[PDB]
Amino acid sequence: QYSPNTQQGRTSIVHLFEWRWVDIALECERYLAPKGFGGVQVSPPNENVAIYNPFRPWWERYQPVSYKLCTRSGNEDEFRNMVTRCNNVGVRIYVDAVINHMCGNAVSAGTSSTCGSYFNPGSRDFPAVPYSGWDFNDGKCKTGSGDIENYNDATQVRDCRLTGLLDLALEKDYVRSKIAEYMNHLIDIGVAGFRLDASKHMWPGDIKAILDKLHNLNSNWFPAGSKPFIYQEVIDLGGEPIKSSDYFGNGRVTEFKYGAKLGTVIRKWNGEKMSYLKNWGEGWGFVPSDRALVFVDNHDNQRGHGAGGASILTFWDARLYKMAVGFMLAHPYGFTRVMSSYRWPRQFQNGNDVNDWVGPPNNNGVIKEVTINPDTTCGNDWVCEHRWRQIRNMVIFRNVVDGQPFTNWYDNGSNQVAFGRGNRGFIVFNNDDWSFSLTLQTGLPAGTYCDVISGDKINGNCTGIKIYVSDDGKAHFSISNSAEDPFIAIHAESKL
Ligand SMILES: C[C@H]1O[C@H](O[C@H]2[C@H](O)[C@@H](O)[C@@H](O)O[C@@H]2CO)[C@H](O)[C@@H](O)[C@@H]1N[C@H]1C=C(CO)[C@@H](O[C@H]2O[C@H](CO)[C@@H](O[C@H]3O[C@H](CO)[C@@H](O)[C@H](O)[C@H]3O)[C@H](O)[C@H]2O)[C@H](O)[C@H]1O
Ligand SMILES: *[C@@H]1O[C@H](CO)[C@@H](O)[C@H](O)[C@H]1NC(C)=O
Ligand SMILES: [Ca+2]
Ligand SMILES: [Cl-]
Repeated sequence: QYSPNTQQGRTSIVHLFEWRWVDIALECERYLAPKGFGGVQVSPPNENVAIYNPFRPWWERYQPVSYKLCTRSGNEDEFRNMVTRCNNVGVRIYVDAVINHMCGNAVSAGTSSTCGSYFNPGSRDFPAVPYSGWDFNDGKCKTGSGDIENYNDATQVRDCRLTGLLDLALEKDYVRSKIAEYMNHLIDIGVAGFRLDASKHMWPGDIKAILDKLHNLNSNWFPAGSKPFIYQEVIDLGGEPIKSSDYFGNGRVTEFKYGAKLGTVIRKWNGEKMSYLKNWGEGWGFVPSDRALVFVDNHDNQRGHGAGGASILTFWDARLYKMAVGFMLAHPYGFTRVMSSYRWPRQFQNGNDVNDWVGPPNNNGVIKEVTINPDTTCGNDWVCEHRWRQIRNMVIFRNVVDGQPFTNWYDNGSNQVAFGRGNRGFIVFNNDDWSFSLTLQTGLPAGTYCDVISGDKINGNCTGIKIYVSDDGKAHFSISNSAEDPFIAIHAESKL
């Protein structure tokens, strides 16, 4: 469960948040595959409640009605077409599996779902699965509200309702089997792994029982004996009885301390400095690298949901965000996930965004197609951070230096740092309020290298900054604090 099952040489996955299947399918062929991306995390592919108040929020997708592959992203035929086309070009698909619960207990009964399936939350009736009252934790939860009231009680966190979401009785073989039937359908279609949504709200033993029922990956694309890649969403910032370590036996875990701390350092809050990043990783109290799924921001915290707070860096903070993402994919710690978002009318009032619910770009509820501009950026309000030169090039940087040790660290005691990855890559950062101009040891072979942040290597030439490395591995770096991107990165493949 710990291996990504990505094609050899590809080291990152991208979250194409709310993208339609047909859009992901062609993105796999026209961009992801040739640019060296390892895989894609897709939004929940199962039928969900259609919420009209507020109008079709992104979060309606986290309220299951059935396990039919029928959503605003497309139907089953379109899903399978996507998985097939992506796998054919070496790009894997990872499903966001919402298995801890069904929809909100307060949702009106009827057929207000993405595929017309009937459901009755009040009576716990979900005939499309089918689930009944005997399949929920109503009689198991011990809180007065029936919802999770205190995270200091590990039992209610698992047996009660997360914000009113009907909690599935995961100890029952029937329920474990229905979830496995769903996941096995996806595995046989060709999916490579899953993001286990709300894993903190499930007992590690129940998750394990479910995973024991899973099929080995489809033998038409994967080697025999391949296991689905499993990463569990467990928000562990340290002050609770539940630890992410409790889930290591099932697969990898999301390390939310990563983006939270990276944001604080980059923003220079509480007197933190980039120079402190010398021992970044386990030294900061993070989970072991081989059990970590890292990222700067996710679909939740980029908009005030989940955990991380105001420190979280997002596309809205473009300049600093690129540096954060840059540092992340240059550093050897964990398996990296890049975020790809859509723009929404963010409206702050008293410090909170009142439009944090806004769903993906749409026309009367129908998700807009992802259009590509001549400069390779996206239209229709899709941000496409994965297409930004600075991010895309760093995704490649990670592929190029994979396996190389962390070496040749430099710091000025403040916010100007640098380090290399073996003899295959080097990166320099300037986050201070003054210019950086110094000759550093890179560990790279002598020659002329193209800075992949300010430009690209094209037709035997660089379109941006050029770095000259001497026989002894030294090279001069000059970064003004006024630069568009205050960081430079060079690697074995950007060499002239
Ligand atoms: C959001 C975060 O809360 C905890 O995270 C806790 C954390 O564990 C704790 O330590 C501390 O930091 O507070 C955090 C926030 O409560 C969990 O532990 C963590 O697993 C979870 N994150 C995952 C799962 C949920 C549920 O499927 C999804 O919710 C997402 O979908 C839900 C269903 O539509 C949304 O509720 C929505 O529907 C409910 C129906 O009853 C309404 O009551 C609610 O007001 C409405 O917002 C929710 O706002 C949204 O974020 C989310 O997108 C996904 O990423
Ligand atoms: C490389 O760039 C220079 C200009 O900087 C140009 O003279 C040369 O023709 C370019 N080389 C190729 C192969 O295009
Ligand atoms: Ca639960
Ligand atoms: Cl996540």
